[PDB]
Amino acid sequence: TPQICVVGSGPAGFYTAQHLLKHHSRAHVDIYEKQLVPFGLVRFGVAPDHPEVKNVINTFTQTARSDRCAFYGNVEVGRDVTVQELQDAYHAVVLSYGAEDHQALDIPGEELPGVFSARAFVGWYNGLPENRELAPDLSCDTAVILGQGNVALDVARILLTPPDHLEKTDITEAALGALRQSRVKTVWIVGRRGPLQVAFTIKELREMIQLPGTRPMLDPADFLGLQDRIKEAARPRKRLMELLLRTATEKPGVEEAARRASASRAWGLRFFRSPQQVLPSPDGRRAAGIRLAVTRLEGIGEATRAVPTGDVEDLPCGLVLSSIGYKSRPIDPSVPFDPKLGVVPNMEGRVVDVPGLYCSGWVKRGPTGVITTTMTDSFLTGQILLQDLKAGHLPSGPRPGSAFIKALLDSRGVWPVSFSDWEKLDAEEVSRGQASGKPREKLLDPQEMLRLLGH
Ligand SMILES: Cc1cc2nc3c(=O)[nH]c(=O)nc-3n(C[C@H](O)[C@H](O)[C@H](O)COP(=O)(O)OP(=O)(O)OC[C@H]3O[C@@H](n4cnc5c(N)ncnc54)[C@H](O)[C@@H]3O)c2cc1C
Ligand SMILES: NC(=O)c1ccc[n+]([C@@H]2O[C@H](COP(=O)([O-])OP(=O)(O)OC[C@@H]3O[C@@H](n4cnc5c(N)ncnc54)[C@H](OP(=O)(O)O)[C@@H]3O)[C@@H](O)[C@H]2O)c1
Repeated sequence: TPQICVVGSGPAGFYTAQHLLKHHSRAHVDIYEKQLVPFGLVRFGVAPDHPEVKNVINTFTQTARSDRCAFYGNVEVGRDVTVQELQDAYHAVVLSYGAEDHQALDIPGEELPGVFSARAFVGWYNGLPENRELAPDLSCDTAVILGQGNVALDVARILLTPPDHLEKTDITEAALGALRQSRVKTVWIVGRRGPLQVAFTIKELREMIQLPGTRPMLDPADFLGLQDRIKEAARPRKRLMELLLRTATEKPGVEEAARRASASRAWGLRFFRSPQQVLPSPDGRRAAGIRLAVTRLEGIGEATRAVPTGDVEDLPCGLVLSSIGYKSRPIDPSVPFDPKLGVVPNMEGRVVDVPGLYCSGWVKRGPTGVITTTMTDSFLTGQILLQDLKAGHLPSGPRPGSAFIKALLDSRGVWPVSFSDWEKLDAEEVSRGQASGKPREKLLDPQEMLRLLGH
């Protein structure tokens, strides 16, 4: 009876577990999670207006309800239980704990009230307990987001959607309340490079262009000569660039021109600008602008980089969201960690020089794929692990699994959240959603969550 444990209950943990249970009829999989609840970024990252994307929870739930899978929330691996303890109890351990850090801007002014990582702002409207008191000040009229990735688009879309259109989503009631009072009418999404280097994808770009109550602000000068350079581009890329190009250069029909003229909000893309400094209000109590270094591109293809021209531009704004990526964080002394790539060093999921220890998802590859990328990547890890298990490369003999770990946790005063505990809070969140017409109303207070969890 093979005992495997998974550290992290987001898409990598669940798809790794799912692959292991499907391809090995005896193996048992225990999934550990630091938060009180499961699902990682499916619950706390994916936007409330992308409910479609969260449907993978239904298959995670079937896996968690099966006889050979168990969930242990409220357990911080590296703190409540060490990786070495897990290695001693299981035949194999998979690190699937994501990239829990935001990359900082590393610029002056970054400490002013009104500056946040997009991550934190997302965690706030998605009910991540640690961001429940973020209390972003939306009394300003312009927000600036740095980074032109899908995350940037999510934050801009939430800031500009007519609040009534988010009423029936699972957005927190607190964030929706704040959004109803927001004075933000303009959002600029600023990239260091040009149009050809944007990192967002077409579904999200179209959602922005078509967002009711808004008009797009693209400078055609940013796109001169684009059709020409995208003629040998890959189909998806080319389609995206053509959608951007049209939005920037086609004069709209009479109806769309009217709709754009009556719009109360606007969003735009700014290119060739890198963040140099957040500017304070005269009294230093808030952000009042962002100083951007003008840049120009040098290099060919993917090797192209922005290099400063020496010119600067100041752009007034009261909200600055850095949406420039992530880094995983080390978890425990027994786990190698590369501070540079911000990943656990590994060879196709096998952690370097640590027999029995594997990894999957963002902590394995770096923070850049969508859920399906994470899924097929977790499957690759799952294949190598199971081939190692079958081959007899992991310790021979019994391995106690949770029997041993719970006894440690029992003594240490740590009471894990089982999946059935979670099911109780899920029912409560869902029922609370019934009265208000939402999918659920997430509990944010850890104390109240613990009570509703049966703790
Ligand atoms: C804002 C945002 C929006 C996104 N939107 C989409 C989208 O619309 N569509 C899409 O396909 N993809 C989207 N993605 C991509 C998707 O979030 C990632 O592909 C996926 O979540 C990565 O999976 P993961 O399991 O590696 O990491 P995560 O989902 O982060 O999960 C890691 C898990 O490990 C837990 N953990 C961390 N430390 C510990 C510890 N010490 N002990 C135990 N457990 C621990 C974390 O709490 C978490 O639950 C988005 C990402 C972000 C940031
Ligand atoms: N629906 C979906 O499919 C979906 C939805 C949401 C999120 N996601 C995913 O989640 C993953 C991570 O997302 P992400 O948006 O945070 O990052 P990302 O996709 O990698 O893009 C963000 C980056 O910020 C920029 N950047 C980095 N450092 C910078 C700096 N110091 N100053 C200015 N700009 C800087 C990079 O610009 P440069 O390119 O020029 O260097 C790039 O735009 C992605 O794979 C994204 O697709 C997917």
